[PDB]
Amino acid sequence: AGLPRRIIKETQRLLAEPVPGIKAEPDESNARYFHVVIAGPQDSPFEGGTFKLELFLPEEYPMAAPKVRFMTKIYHPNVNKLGSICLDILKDKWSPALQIRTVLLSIQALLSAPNPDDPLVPDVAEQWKTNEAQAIETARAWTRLYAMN
Amino acid sequence: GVKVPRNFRLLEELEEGQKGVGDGTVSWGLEDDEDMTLTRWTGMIIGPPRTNYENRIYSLKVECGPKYPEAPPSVRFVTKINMNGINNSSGMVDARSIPVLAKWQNSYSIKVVLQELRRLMMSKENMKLPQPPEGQTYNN
Repeated sequence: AGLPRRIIKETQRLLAEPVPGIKAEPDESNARYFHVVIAGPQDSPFEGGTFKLELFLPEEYPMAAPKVRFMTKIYHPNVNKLGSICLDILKDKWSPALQIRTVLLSIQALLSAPNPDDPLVPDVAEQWKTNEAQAIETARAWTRLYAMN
Repeated sequence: GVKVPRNFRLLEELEEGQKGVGDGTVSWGLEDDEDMTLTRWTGMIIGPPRTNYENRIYSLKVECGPKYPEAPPSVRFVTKINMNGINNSSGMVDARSIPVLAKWQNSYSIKVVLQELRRLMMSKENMKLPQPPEGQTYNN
């Protein structure tokens, strides 16, 4: 009975040792499901905003990648309209050696360094590619509209 | 007994909807492509052959509430239909009258609901019902 040791430990390490700029709460019903809040990274157009992310550890974790998705609307060339995140280590570059902590920091790093060149989304990426100044201003606008409460 | 949370289950359903299933006689997708809550879906059923529904495309609204898939979704036809279990003035599907809804299980999905409604269109008690003119829709 119970969760695998690794999941017990990783569930727990969060609460004893939160990542800088990230908070997590356990779901009230599902022991593999977490409600995360990521602070917009320093010096990004997301700074000052807070972004909800949901995380789920599937049956085959850690052989299988954790699943994550934004639940706050965000203007970013690597996050789609439904919050899905294009990040290599979430698919095909996942490895069991990686930990939840490192996944979350990698998502923070994505917010800190958008990649319009290899974009989810081509609408937003095209804007980020061709009018980056406007795209950054729009990212700030959406932070004001959606990530301040 | 590892439960997949609502939002991740609905993402699986979104992907399956995009890929399509079977012979394509039912289909489903999100009503609003920006709805991060994945709550409101459009369903489509092709009326089955050799029934009075034949050669008609039915549009439906399927709502997956906060407890889906532990709880069944709510379903209503937008396209007008005369069919047992469907309120003939509003299009609302009466869960008690549709076995997949009345006996919902958390293994079911939007696909299963639409396939059930299409199967029920073939029943002796539905296949002969005279239908409204094609194309009409309910209010709201």
